[PDB]
Amino acid sequence: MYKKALHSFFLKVHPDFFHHNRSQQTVNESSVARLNELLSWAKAFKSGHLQPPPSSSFTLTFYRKPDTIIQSTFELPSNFAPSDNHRGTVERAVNKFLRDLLRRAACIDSVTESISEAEDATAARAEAKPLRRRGPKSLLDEAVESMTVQWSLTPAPTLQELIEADQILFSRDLSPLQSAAALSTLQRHLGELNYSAWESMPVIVSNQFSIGDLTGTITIPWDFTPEQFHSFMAHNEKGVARCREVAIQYASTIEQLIAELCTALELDDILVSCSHQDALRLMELLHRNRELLIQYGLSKLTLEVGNRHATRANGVVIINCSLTSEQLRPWLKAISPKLPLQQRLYELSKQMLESTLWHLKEFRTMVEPGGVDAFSNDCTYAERLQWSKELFRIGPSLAPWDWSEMTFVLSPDVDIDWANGLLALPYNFDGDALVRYVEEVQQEAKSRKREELLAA
Amino acid sequence: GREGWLFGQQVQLHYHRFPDEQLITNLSRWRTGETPEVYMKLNYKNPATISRFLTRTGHMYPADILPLNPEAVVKLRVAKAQAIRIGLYPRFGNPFWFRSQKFRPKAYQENYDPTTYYNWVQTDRIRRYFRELE
Amino acid sequence: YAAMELAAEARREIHELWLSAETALEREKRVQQVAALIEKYKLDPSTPREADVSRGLGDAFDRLLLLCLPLGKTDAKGTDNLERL
Amino acid sequence: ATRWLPFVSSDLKDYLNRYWAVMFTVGARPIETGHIRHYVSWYCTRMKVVLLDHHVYVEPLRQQLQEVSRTPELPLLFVNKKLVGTLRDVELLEREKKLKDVLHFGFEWRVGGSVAATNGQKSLMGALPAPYGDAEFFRGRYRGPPVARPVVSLPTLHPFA
Amino acid sequence: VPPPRVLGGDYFKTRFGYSLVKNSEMTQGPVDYSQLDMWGEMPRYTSDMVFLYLVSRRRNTYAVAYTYEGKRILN
Amino acid sequence: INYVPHAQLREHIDKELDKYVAGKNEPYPLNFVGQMPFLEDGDGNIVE
Amino acid sequence: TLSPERVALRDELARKSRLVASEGMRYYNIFWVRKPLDTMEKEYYELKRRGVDHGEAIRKVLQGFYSGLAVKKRVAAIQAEEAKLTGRFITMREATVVLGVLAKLHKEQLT
Amino acid sequence: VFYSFVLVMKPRQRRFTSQALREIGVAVYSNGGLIRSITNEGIMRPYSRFRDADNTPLTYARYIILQLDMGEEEMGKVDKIIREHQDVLMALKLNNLERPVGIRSGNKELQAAYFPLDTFTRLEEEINWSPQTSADIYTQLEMNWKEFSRTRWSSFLRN
Amino acid sequence: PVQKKRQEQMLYGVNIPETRQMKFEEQHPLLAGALRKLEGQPKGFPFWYRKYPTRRHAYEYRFSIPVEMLDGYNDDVKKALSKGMMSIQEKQFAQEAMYMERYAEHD
Amino acid sequence: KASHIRIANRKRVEMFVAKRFHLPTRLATAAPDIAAEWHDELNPMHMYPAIIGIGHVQPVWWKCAICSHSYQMSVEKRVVRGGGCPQCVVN
Ligand SMILES: [Zn+2]
Repeated sequence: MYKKALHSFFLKVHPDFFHHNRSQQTVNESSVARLNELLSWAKAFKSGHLQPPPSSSFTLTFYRKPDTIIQSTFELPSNFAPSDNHRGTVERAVNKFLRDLLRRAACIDSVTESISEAEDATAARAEAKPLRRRGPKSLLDEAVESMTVQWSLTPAPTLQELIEADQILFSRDLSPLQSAAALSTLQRHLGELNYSAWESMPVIVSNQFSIGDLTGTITIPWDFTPEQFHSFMAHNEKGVARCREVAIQYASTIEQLIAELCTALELDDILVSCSHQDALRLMELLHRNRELLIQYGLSKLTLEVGNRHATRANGVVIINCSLTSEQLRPWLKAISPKLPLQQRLYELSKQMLESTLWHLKEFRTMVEPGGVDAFSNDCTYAERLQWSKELFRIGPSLAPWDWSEMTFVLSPDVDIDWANGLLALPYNFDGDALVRYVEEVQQEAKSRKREELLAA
Repeated sequence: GREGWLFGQQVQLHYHRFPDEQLITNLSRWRTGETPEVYMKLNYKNPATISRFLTRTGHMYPADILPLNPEAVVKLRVAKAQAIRIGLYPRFGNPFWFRSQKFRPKAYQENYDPTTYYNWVQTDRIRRYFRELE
Repeated sequence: YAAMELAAEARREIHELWLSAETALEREKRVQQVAALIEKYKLDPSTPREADVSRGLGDAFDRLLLLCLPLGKTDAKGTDNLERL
Repeated sequence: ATRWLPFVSSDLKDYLNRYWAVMFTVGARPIETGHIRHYVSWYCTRMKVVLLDHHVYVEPLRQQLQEVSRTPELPLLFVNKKLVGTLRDVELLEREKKLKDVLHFGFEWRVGGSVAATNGQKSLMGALPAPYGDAEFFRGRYRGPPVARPVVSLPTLHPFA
Repeated sequence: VPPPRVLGGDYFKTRFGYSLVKNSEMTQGPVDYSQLDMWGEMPRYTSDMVFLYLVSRRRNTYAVAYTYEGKRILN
Repeated sequence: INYVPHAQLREHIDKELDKYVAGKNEPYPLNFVGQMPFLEDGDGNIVE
Repeated sequence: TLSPERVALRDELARKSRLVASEGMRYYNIFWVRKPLDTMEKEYYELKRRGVDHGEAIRKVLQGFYSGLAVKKRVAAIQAEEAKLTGRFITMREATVVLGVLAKLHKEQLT
Repeated sequence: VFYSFVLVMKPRQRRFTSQALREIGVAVYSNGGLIRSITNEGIMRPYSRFRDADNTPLTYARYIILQLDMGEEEMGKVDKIIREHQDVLMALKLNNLERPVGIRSGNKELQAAYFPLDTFTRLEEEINWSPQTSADIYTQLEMNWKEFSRTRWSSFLRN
Repeated sequence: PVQKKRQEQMLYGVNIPETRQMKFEEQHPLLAGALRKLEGQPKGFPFWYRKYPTRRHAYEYRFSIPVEMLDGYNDDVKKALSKGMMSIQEKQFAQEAMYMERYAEHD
Repeated sequence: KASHIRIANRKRVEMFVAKRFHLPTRLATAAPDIAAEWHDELNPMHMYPAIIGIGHVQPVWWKCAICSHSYQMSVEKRVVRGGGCPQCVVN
């Protein structure tokens, strides 16, 4: 019935569709949440569970995309009180508010509007003189169901996943104990206050408290009070939105430049280690000097940016952040002759990386160990590939035993820690010898059980 | 020293079963919304897949012990016959057997126990990482 | 990036054109007015890439197809208009 | 009327709905399965044993069994879609003579009091409520026959029995 | 009970009689994909293993010994 | 479906026989059984 | 539960998102994964209300998903890079690992 | 009719192998048929050693997979050619291509509920999957994947 | 089953239900459904369908494929679909179709 | 239920008719001297003296041992009727 109208209304005024205008979005999510709890406790009140109405009267405003504000007011009757006598009029009030929203959004037909108005008028007339009767969804049920199932705001992320996502930072000047307490007492017990606009940037905790900090970040004072934080955000909400914005354009500006650069030089990636501010200067320099790079033959090579002019044996060229326009021409003429060598090494490195990952994956699938760590130790790619090949060779001979507890790792020396579930081997290790040792262990366990049973 | 390495490497607390398991779990959780392609591989080209349903000897298990979809059984049998014909599967024997089993003991046990259902290397990695950090 | 907004603008222009040609008495004005859009938005099949607004014309495509129909007389090679769409 | 097909299902509930008494086991616990088979066959009740080692849907069925039984214990018995438990619970029911009924009719007597501990025929001597209590403050109360106890362990006949 | 802990390569060699580290010629830079053995899961019979077969019967018993290559050593 | 015309048959046969020979830059493919086969220097002689 | 058409496109989207993720992107450490997927399916719903050739519609939403993931990756890179450059604060995870590893080293040196 | 063959050929010189395959293809073409594809499958070691026509066991054999379209009579002609060939130690013929295995025997209701054209149109690699092939590869092919795979080797690349 | 087989031989889409997935798709999607979703030349409505009410009105090609459906494909594909590649079962059906054409009083 | 045997490991035939006719009448068996001349260069690979057998009416290539001439003749003419090399009979 009203499924189409609610679908259109949400498709129009959902916050997810307004990412260009963060102000419109930051009004929309709030209005949507308000409507959500309003309809939720309206349904609860109808089913029973009489409760006082949060914000018994209020106006909600939504923004639209003509590719346009709609404000509607809920004005619960003056004589409202939680009881059966009032149990009927609140439904008609919420239906009036919903019809006003729908009509103003222009996503409901006039005939359906009249249908709902006649429904409410009939209910009001029935209230006086009782009747008897011995189902299709109404506006309230349709709205709550559509909001819940498909048009629902994404739930706020949790603290356990946030700490792992590295969204939270802290100044080391705070002691470990004088840092853990604020998290413990302000996130486990104080996660409810969090506002939707706040989960979009990293949060650092330090002694001070401001918005002047790393790109797209906010700061938090030690043992901050929640209402003090609310006052801060109400005081300079412009600052946090602006910092998020400037951060996202700072990132996206790097992105396009990287993209058309990689396409123009038929290379894959631009990696950065030095400041991205200087990375942008180098990006602009190569932006205006593209064709010169093709002339020199720089192509089909992922480019790495560091602090010292150099080139890694993996084929990446590590470039300095501090460069000028005239001094690069000597640099290009200097590194021109070895460019083909770097390119061939790059291709060989990709081939060996693919082979190593394939072998590690095969060993994981057939000898599932619960963990393999080949890329932690700084060895040569040839050594890592050789170690992966040896593990893959062992493979089935090692299969008959469960290694869900042990973790295979690459080491400069062998260690076999059965208690802590570690198994570290050098790239030069005999798979035959390792199978020998595990078979020795199995034989010892078997003989031990036989001897114990015979003694018993 | 090297400076790209510090910005490349990231510190991990605990190892993963495989590095993308958390992403896969979250993707599956969203796909289910909460808050078999083996008939394609059961053929003469997949010795491991056909061996996944055979005994230690290369023959058939009892129907009660290893019951199957009848189409799966037919495909298994024809694939085994064709592979043995070509010589891609031993005419007697069953490699991939241990590889296919699932209730495997531990290296220091003799039977599978239903109840089962900071390493120095990474410490040194962290030490060298921080040493380069300054 | 501009192709998306251009498809939206073409859709809106077809919306307003459907109203403009709601009392299209003279056949000539309608046929040439609809023909103009073909070249202005380069709807010819020679533009298979994203530049084509046809793939983005989800529903206004049918209205544009229907708009150029009445070709009773004085075709001036009118049928090619229908044939391109 | 139709060809014979071995039954398989990824849902523990399908097994419960289909088979009266169903036991899930593994090949690594032969003795426990043998004991439960001994008890069930002694009470002459049709029972289906399913080995999970080669069963497809092994992980689904295993997690479902673990969540329904609140323990990883592969040898598990089910009657009337309920859990009787592992060999220890089966032995307990055999001890207090409730296993006959849990198998045949599918319910455990909740009467209270043990029937195994008996000197002769089963009667109610010592069941009536005691006025004022104080069953302990009659120091000269009847204490029963002189139960004897072993001095040493008398080594077990077999490591299994 | 998990078995004991072993940490040194030289200690492993001295304790077990066979070095774990290959410690051989470096054949590095090989092909990027390797072929498996026909019987991967089977035990690794090295060159110097004498395979003796003991066949029993009701009245008799035979014993022969073969080289790793299938050559009979003794009648 | 990329059929092999009779004219292109010998060329395709030779180019396909040259698939696992030896001394090659791009990686060798896995055969239909997913097992890398032996390489042959040329004329079908196994070396490695 | 879910409605069958919704679960169908959600399944195809989940597979495609997995492929753009830990596959070629190699972005195992993604954060707040729910928002991108939901905004993409909502955008698909808009494109289907309009009528956008489901194949083309899914291509478009997937490309938008890729762009969002890339910008997220690089903003995370910005914060990590500048936080490491400034030695005053680093992050929480390394604090946990250091405060654990120092205790483990203390125990070892005690042994 | 869509037919497929797996040939196990003794690893002779390249010229001899090419001569054998050329003769087979010439038989196919002179018998009014088409070869959908030919694929050298490398030289492998079968678990059971086939004896040459000289009754010598051969440890190594080259594998060739042929996919072709031929009528039944001339398919039989070329089939006998292949079987009686000198080099072919074995020739496995796939009859299961137009109709998937198991429905002729599986279930009566489903015997006439399949579309032969679905399997006829696609190649043998798409009916019988290798261990390496999985629907992820088909999803990757359906994706453009050019701007998706470009960032794959960065984390390992820098370290 | 006999009647199902011969009904399938006679009629074209008798297998396909209104849901557009015959029984084999439901259990084996990876075989029946097309693996590659190709954007090539999606053909339009067949305006020539009046000519072939049943499979026996087109028996000179494999799978009773009318020639109007083969307009754009390659000569190798047409040869693969020619009579010479026809199977024995479909050849027998073509023999039946000749006499149906000769002696049938209505479609 | 009929039992077959593969002649020269290539041609599967019924065991009865094989033991009675095929085996004793193979070209490399009945007339090895004639099998010697078999032209292994100009003569298709799927035909060789271990299979074709005497009585083959189709002509095949023969390499002469005396004048090293390659001539085309039928196996039945060569073995049964006593065929010979045209150049040799000319000489
Ligand atoms: Zn002569």
